[PDB]
Amino acid sequence: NKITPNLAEFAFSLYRQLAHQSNSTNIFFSPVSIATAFAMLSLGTKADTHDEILEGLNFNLTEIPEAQIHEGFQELLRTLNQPDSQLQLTTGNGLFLSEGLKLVDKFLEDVKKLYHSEAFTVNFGDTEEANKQINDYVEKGTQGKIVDLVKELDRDTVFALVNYIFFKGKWERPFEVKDTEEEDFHVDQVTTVKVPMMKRLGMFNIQHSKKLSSWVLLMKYLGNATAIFFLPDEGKLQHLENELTHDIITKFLENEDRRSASLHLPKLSITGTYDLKSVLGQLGITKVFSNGADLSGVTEEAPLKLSKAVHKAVLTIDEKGTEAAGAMFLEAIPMSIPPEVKFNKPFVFLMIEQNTKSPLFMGKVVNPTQK
Ligand SMILES: C[Si](C)(C)CCCS(=O)(=O)O
Repeated sequence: NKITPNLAEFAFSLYRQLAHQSNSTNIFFSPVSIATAFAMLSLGTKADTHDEILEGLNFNLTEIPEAQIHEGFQELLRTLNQPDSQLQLTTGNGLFLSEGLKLVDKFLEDVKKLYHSEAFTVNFGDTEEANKQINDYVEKGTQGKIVDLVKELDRDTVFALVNYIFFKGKWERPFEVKDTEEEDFHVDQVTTVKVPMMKRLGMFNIQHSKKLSSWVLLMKYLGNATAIFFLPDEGKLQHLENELTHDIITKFLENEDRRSASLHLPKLSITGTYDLKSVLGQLGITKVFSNGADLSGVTEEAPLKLSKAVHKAVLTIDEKGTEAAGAMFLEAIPMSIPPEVKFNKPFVFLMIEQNTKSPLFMGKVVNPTQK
């Protein structure tokens, strides 16, 4: 897991930027899917264009050889696409290139073989039809969960990147639907809204952190992933966001102790849609989106730049995530008063791949029913 510390720093860099833009919008994105897509794209770039991308993903190119970077991403893709996988993770990356371009076979080989991604040729001379084919690809890739992703292409587009990911996990220890009820969610210190709130009494991997001034809950999904929820103390949301570090997360993941608690956790259906040209440009990735881009690994003779780049991530959290009966189990609950831990005010969360400890998702809920 040589690249996991880098992915974690990329997740935090990207989160802190998005959190700076607006503090009153839900956030949800996939550090892994974005980083994988641009590590892949770098295989078609050279010199400064190439270095900017990998440096913008938090790789210090004076310290880590590039071979270890791509080997880390490929080993990560190997775990996320295992056939027998209950994790049910739907992600894709689509490269849409002008059909008039003479493409380098090596790049198309690396895209398909090394990164198991998709590259298409489109007539960008028909802007509306190209837009439709881009949206149809995403819509088909998500069986209709993500529709009308790209809303506008500029006439001069010759190369577009769409990165999508949809996740609805199945809890190893699920909630009972009968126990879900409408509860208050404190959007601020004097204001509440009603939201569907799951609840369960059980033995949870839960603790209060003095360092983070937050409750920290870890819940495992069927498959190879764990959700980490951070509930900041009154007035500590910003402190929480500032103090998160990869080392702090690792310590939580290594703790397996469980304690009784009465957990209240909102059902969630949230999405995040980001213009990666804008967002990654704030992290230093600019030349690949500019006329000066060195994409000679993609096409040798003609100029090229990445004109459009979008990420959309969709999250569903509910009681079971499936209609099938799960494996039954019994937890031994002591008779002492369980703490009441209610995720009923803004909180942060992170989903981690158990094998690599990579950050599959990161987000913030400011209002579950915001839209
Ligand atoms: C939490 Si409240 C009802 C004062 C703002 C809701 C606006 S929106 O999310 O519907 O855009």
